[PDB]
Amino acid sequence: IVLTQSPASLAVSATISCRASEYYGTTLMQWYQQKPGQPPKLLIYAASNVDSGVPARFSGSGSGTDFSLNIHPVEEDDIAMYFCQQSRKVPSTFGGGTKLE
Amino acid sequence: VQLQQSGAELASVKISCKATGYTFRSYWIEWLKQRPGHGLEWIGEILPGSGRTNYNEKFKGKATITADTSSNTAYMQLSSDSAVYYCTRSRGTMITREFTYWGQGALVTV
Amino acid sequence: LNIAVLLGHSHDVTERELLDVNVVALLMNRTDPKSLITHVCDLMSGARIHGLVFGDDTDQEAVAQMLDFISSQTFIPILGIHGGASMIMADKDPTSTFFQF
Repeated sequence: IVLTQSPASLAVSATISCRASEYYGTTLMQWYQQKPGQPPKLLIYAASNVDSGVPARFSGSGSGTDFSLNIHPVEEDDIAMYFCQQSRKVPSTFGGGTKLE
Repeated sequence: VQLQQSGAELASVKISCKATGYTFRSYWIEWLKQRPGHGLEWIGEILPGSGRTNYNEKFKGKATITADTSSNTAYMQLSSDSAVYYCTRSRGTMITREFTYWGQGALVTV
Repeated sequence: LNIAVLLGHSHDVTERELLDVNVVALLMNRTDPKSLITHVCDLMSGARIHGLVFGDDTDQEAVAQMLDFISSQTFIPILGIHGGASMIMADKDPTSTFFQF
């Protein structure tokens, strides 16, 4: 499995896309938020269920090999890199990164 | 749960990863490479309870991972590459296979 | 733990009624050996499943033989529930870990 996401850099004052190259009705994709100099933090699992203890402003959807991520409203928190990870086949692989400003 | 590792390096090397927050014989331990300029990679996992080991085809034959059940430490040996390293552990609820607990990071250079 | 429940039935048994426990529910119609091997090898890459519960609607007793053989060659316990797969065989082997009812 090889992943590819665009744009490499995003200019906002937003949305993200991650296209792949499902497991019996379950989607296997996770999004990680990594501030500079800090370990990654899981944000979304199963491509539709958010993680407890996180702001409700985040929501995601997608199926098959085309999945997307959007955020609203915009705040100071979403200022890091992001990626998408697959788990349908071992070993796992991550995205290419996406800044924000 | 907290993690600790070895110091910086500057042939072959060995890096320790010690556990002091849980029962060390229950959870897997995974190694990650984060060479600057890209996101990350994946090397292998080890279960201290039984010693079953799996390795990545790209890193196969170059990285050897071992554990000591007495001192609760993890050893990964690279033989014969300058990148930041991490040792991590999953939450344990399984299925998701995400990474939650992160180490400090050992910077090796040639 | 990670348990897979596979049923080969003609009778309409649906699927929705079916520290780390996960359950797999599937419905199967064909009973040819290549299909069994393919499904077992596919699910064996699916998040390290240790439990296998199988039943059959047909009355062919070679299914239990192949299940026991594959269990021995994979060191994974398998159960017999219904049909020819649940038929009591002659003499199991200590190398095998297959069990019946």
